[PDB]
Amino acid sequence: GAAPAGGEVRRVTMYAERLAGGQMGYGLEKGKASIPGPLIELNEGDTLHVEFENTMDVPVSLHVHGLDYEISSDGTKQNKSHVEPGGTRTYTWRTHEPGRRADGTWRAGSAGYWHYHDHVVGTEAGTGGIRNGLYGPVIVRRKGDVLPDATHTIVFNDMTINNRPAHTGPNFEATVGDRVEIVMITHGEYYHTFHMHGHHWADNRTGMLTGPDDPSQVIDNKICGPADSFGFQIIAGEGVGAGAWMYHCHVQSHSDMGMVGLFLVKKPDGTIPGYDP
Amino acid sequence: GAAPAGGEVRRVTMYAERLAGGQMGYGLEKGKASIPGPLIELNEGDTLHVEFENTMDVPVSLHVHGLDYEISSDGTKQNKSHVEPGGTRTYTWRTHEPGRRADGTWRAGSAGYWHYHDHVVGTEAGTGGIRNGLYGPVIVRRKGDVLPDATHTIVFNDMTINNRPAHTGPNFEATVGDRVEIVMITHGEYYHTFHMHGHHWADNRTGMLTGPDDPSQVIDNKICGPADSFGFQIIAGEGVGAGAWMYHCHVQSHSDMGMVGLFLVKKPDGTIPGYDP
Amino acid sequence: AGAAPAGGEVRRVTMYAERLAGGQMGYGLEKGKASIPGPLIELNEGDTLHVEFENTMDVPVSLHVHGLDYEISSDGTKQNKSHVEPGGTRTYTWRTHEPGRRADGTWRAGSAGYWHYHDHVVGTEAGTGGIRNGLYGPVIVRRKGDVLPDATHTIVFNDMTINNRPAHTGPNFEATVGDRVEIVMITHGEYYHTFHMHGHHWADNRTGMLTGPDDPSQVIDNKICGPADSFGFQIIAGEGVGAGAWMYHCHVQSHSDMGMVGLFLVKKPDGTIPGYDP
Ligand SMILES: [Cu+2]
Ligand SMILES: [Cu+2]
Ligand SMILES: [Cu+2]
Ligand SMILES: [Cu+2]
Ligand SMILES: [Cu+2]
Ligand SMILES: [Cu+2]
Ligand SMILES: [Cu+2]
Ligand SMILES: [Cu+2]
Ligand SMILES: [Cu+2]
Ligand SMILES: [Cu+2]
Ligand SMILES: [Cu+2]
Ligand SMILES: [Cu+2]
Repeated sequence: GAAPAGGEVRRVTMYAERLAGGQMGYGLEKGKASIPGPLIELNEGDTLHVEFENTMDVPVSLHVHGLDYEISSDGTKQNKSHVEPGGTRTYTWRTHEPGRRADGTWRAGSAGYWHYHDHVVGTEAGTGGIRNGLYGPVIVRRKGDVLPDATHTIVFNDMTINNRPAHTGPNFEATVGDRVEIVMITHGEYYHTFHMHGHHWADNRTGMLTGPDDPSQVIDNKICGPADSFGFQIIAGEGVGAGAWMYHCHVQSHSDMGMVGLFLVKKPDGTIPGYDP
Repeated sequence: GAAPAGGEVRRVTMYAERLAGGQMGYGLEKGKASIPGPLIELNEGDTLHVEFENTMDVPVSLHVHGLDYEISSDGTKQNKSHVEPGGTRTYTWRTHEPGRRADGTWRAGSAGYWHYHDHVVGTEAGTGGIRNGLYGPVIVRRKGDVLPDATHTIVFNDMTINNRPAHTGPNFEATVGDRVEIVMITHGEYYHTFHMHGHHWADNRTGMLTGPDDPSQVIDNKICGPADSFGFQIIAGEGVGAGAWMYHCHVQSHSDMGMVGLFLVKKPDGTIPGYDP
Repeated sequence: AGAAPAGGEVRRVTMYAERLAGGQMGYGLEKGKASIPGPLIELNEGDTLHVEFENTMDVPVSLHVHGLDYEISSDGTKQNKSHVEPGGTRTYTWRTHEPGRRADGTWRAGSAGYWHYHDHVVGTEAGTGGIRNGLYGPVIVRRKGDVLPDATHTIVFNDMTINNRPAHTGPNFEATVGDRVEIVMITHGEYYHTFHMHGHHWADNRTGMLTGPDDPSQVIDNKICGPADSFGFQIIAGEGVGAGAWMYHCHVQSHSDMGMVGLFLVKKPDGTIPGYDP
């Protein structure tokens, strides 16, 4: 199962809302904001019009990485493209396919693992908004990219995973053989290293080698810093079997302070050998 | 147009000089030192003889990354390849084309985005010299590489850009459609993440995909540490239009403290929409 | 030195965890010969390795590997009850596989790469104390046809140390001009680092050398790394640069200043190293 060629013009509503404990999040439905924000998926060539509403009492913005946007959708104070309290704005994201330019150079397409976040809450860099939870994933697919059975987003935000209390995962479940996609985003002040037990991926656009000629390093550990994003697909349990497979930041004190979760890979009967919570 | 094949013997004079406020810099002519130092450009195969003079009252050196040099041009005190106050020395850098070794393996060429810096001021690692401004860019081009309309060098040195006071850019100007080359160098104590608004590049040698078979990740954000260097070319405003396009370190406190500048992309008439200083 | 053959052998080795002087701990293949870093394990894709492991210490220890195939019983974690109690024995099994085309039409990557093993239970359930103490080592998995080196050297940036050594004590490595030298670079602990070698450069890809004229990988001499990262490469000693005492170091300025530096001593065939004067 593979992504089709893109070129659809899509529309969605998005809201920025306050959540419990001083947090803030994005959502597609009023009153249902989440941290991380909703996953937005596009095929190269698609256009997305985000009909955005700020329900909070502070100005907020939406800034996206990687995609094509004009200055009016930059989402910064510099370009007066933030949204006043209670205000509305349509942010527009475009994407393009790769292709040969007339001068013979190759223009890269938009495809990749990307993300969106606030750029105006607290500081002109969005330090408050990002700390509070205003971030989410974007995936742009190229025609023919393999589609996963499930997608999970892991954000290292300062010393938290997904703004959760320490030592609370999140955990993600799969069955042996599932094609599982991970989107990995980092935000805030610190560098991290992301590691998965029992699984590995290629350090390239899709996380999978294109074939026998792709020299990309195969890895299970990767250094990342604020606003980095990457992603990959794995076959759950491939060559290793079912089990509670931990993922964690590998900076030692970060793991000791709770930047750890479980990739729970189940047998067909739904059980997980050796896992006794 | 495009870079030709190299193989010329080139020469330049270089001086290390004190600048205002305890700073130090390299320059090609006496009294003309700059931070960053002068851009050196070579084609693979070229040899460069750097006729160097230390005009300061403390020893200094010149050490280069990536290029070929004999141990006598290492630029360290350990083999006495530094330059005493008032002294002169010729440092020689060579470069080579790619090609197959007699052992059957492929030898990479010298081409890339590189840099030179001091190795003896303050400590035998050059900590004081680098802090003071003794660093600059070197580009080595491969035959057939596309040539840019302009080149700009951005150095994250500790918590400054190009040793400038916080919140002073620098800014760079272009017109929509210009082919703009960025050289990005990091120095000092801290990791950083370089981000550009409105533009992106391939994480490979040139910043441009070689064609449809290149699997390199396309990015707009990249983690870097002391002495890392990379570069890329972008088409100014491609798919996004004119405007003041922010670049910054994405480590949140670094952006907030002033590691931010503007890529000012003008319409053909010279105006920048939505921008007034 | 030739090229790696196709794998598929079942191999066995004894490994011991032992205390070393000064609160340290290391792995070894023979009792009383533990080292930091631990012994280099080399496998060809398809090989299986049974590590007959014995913990000779008075505290629990484990063995956890990156990159290779292992079942949950060889995870080497307390949460999977695959640690080794004091005085205990356990067989840890690592498997490896070749690349190939899957049933779903996609390409499955092989196990080949520069990997590493380390403790996961000493001090904390992340192995923080064991890693600090020295319980880490390299493991290389080769693909059929990979070029073999004349020598392999392992450089571990563990916190503010290289290979747990006292500051300003190297290590140094020797080669002759033209030798094919393999470096395995591992990082552990709390800090990011940047590894730099004077006079030498490599491709930022699986093997450290470009596969040919179509490989677009960046060529570098400086690389940022963080805890549990591993990479490796092969260089031709002195290629285009000649003999000399070629420094390698972390390029984070305070780290170099505190002594995270060593020497790659490249000699001419007659043994000379121009200008070397320690
Ligand atoms: Cu920004
Ligand atoms: Cu972390
Ligand atoms: Cu692991
Ligand atoms: Cu951003
Ligand atoms: Cu150095
Ligand atoms: Cu920074
Ligand atoms: Cu941005
Ligand atoms: Cu350097
Ligand atoms: Cu672990
Ligand atoms: Cu370091
Ligand atoms: Cu150097
Ligand atoms: Cu690990």
